[PDB]
Amino acid sequence: TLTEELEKLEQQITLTLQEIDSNFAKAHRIVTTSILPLVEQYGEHSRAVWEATKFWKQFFEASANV
Amino acid sequence: SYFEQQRQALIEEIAMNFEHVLANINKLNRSLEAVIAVGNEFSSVEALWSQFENVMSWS
Repeated sequence: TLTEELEKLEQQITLTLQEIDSNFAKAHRIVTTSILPLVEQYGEHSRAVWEATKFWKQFFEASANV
Repeated sequence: SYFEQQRQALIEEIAMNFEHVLANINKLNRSLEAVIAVGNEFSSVEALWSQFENVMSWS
């Protein structure tokens, strides 16, 4: 009973450790999956928006510069 | 000198209408100057949209 529970909980600990590793790696996969290309696309479209603002900003600069 | 008397009276009549028109144009010229004085807000505005049309032939 004593050594029984010892080995049992020891195996539970090892299993739980492997489970933690699995969840951890799952989060790792999620980030490495497509989050980086997603934000790259976001920044790309944002860059396009800056090209949009590149025109009208000139007029505001002109207003400041008379 | 009858026609000379007519000449004198008629040149004076001409002078009357002449000066009359002078006074008219003077009050009018004041209106003109006032109009343009109110209208001089088109320097920077015109320059702004001049830059607009300039950048149309830029990109």
